Parts: sequence; C-alpha cells; structure tokens
Amino acid sequence: AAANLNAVRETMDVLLEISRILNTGLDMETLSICVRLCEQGINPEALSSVIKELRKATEAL
Amino acid sequence: AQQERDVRELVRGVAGLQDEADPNFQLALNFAWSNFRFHRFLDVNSHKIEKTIEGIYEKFVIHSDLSKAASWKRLTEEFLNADAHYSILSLLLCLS
Repeated sequence: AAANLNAVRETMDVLLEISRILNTGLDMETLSICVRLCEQGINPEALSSVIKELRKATEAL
Repeated sequence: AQQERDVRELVRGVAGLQDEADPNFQLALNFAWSNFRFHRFLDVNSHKIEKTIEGIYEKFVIHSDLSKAASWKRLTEEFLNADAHYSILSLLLCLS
C-alpha cells in the first residue's frame, strides 16, 4: 500500500544515520544504491573494495 | 537489469564520471564488475557482525559519549527488525 514507502523511508533514514556515525562518507543516493546491491547478493566486501578504489582514483583524476 | 543500472550509477556517483562515453567510465565499470565476479570472500557472518556492533556500543559508552551510544543502540536495534541486514551492516563497517 502507501504504507510501505514510509516504512522504506524510515529504514533508509535509520541506515543513513548509522552510516554517518560510522563516517563512511556515503550520501543517501549512493547508500540506496549500496542497499539494493546487497539485497541482490553482491558480496559486501567486494562492494567495499570497489567503492574504495573508485574513490582512490577520482581525486587523482 | 536494475543491477546493471545500479552499478553504472555507483560508478558515476562514487568515481565522479558522469559521461558514460568517457573511456574512463567503461574502464571503471569493467573493473567494478570484474571485482564483483571474483568470488574471494567468505559469506557474511551475522554473529561476527553482531559482536562488532555491540563492540562499537561499548566504545561509545567507555568514552562517556552517551548521546552517541544511546543513538547507536537505538538505530541498530531498530534496523535489525525487518540476510541483507548483516550484509548492509558489513559494508558500512568496512567503509568506516
């Protein structure tokens, strides 16, 4: 119903605050991307590895 | 299908490459996917994630950051109610 989007809105906001306490550097837009990839079964350590290298080679460009 | 769009957005977003017709976009994308398909990690251990979460809570308490400890416990408790919970948390822990 319409009550599932407020639920997802609440969890995404909990997650973003968790993400901020941990100082991950993620914004809400990229955090949502990460959630969907994890739900689809991308290994989180693979995803962490990818994100860290895509950062390491962008301030360098 | 939406996976593939998500990986492209992840590259644009994280690597700051907004033009898919940049060879550097495609090189970053090939690297991301090749990384994803090189299975080399054990699957996420939920018990180990839970121990780490509880460890972060102790550290906040030890340093008398009460408003952060209470926040930490409140958010993680709320989140951990409705496998992907621990995979998401593992990613955030890895990015800390």
